[PDB]
Amino acid sequence: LEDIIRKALMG
Amino acid sequence: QLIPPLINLLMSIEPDVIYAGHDNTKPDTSSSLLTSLNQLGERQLLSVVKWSKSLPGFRNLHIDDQITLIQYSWMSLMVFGLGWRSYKHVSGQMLYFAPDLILNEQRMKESSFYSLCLTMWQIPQEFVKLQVSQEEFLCMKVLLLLNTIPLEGLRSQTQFEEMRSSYIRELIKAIGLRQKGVVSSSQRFYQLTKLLDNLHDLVKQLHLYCLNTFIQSRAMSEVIAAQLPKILAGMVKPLLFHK
Ligand SMILES: COC[C@]1(OC)CC[C@H]2[C@@H]3CCC4=CC(=O)CCC4=C3[C@@H](c3ccc(/C=N/O)cc3)C[C@@]21C
Repeated sequence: LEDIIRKALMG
Repeated sequence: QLIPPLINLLMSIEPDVIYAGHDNTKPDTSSSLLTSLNQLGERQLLSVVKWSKSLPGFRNLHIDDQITLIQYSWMSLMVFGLGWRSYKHVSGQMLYFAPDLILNEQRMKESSFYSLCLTMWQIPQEFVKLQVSQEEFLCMKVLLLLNTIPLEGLRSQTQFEEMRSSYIRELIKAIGLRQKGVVSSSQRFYQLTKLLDNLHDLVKQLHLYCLNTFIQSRAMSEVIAAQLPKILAGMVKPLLFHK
């Protein structure tokens, strides 16, 4: 999920 | 002049109701419940990441710490919210995942993961017993996000410790709203933090169940290598309030 919780933070 | 400003901001940044998009007009099946939990699960995660972006102090932490903290605690955050909704909407008598995904005792027993339902059911029952307030809950939930860090710590370690210290002070204000006495409010603080300390154990139970559920879906060594640090002791560092 590290990629999901990462694209979400930077939006 | 009744509720503290920060506790009120937490309530206002509280994400809206999230639906699982489950169809309750069809007989349940092991897969349709698992399919719905995963759909709802992913939505709630985007919800957590977003909620965090409005949390005083969070964005000021290094981006790598924000990711780490979300990774380390999304399971506990979600199971904590589950408990809260179960506790207030149905008196902790059933698991209130979403308005369209509620599982009572019967539906639990006949859901593919009954033993996992009892484990998660523990949190709502505690809430009932302790009669947890909304102000207390909100402060407790922030602490869950700040309850686990890497063994080596965080890049913004000092900034992080100061954020956690504030929400700890905020939890005490929340307790002070009803528990006026020095000994009483002191005793409740212990009860609420002891509870949070207990989630470290329950949480790995959930990650383990998550992994096994995955193993059974397809019937691999690399997938199990990245999950063990979430179900096993000695890889991350839990911040306990009590020795
Ligand atoms: C049958 O269970 C399968 C699980 O694991 C197979 C193991 C534990 C579940 C989570 C328990 C906490 C929770 C609270 C909610 O508010 C609804 C969803 C939820 C869970 C589910 C879940 C699915 C996906 C995600 C995130 N996706 O990006 C998060 C939570 C399913 C698991 C993890």
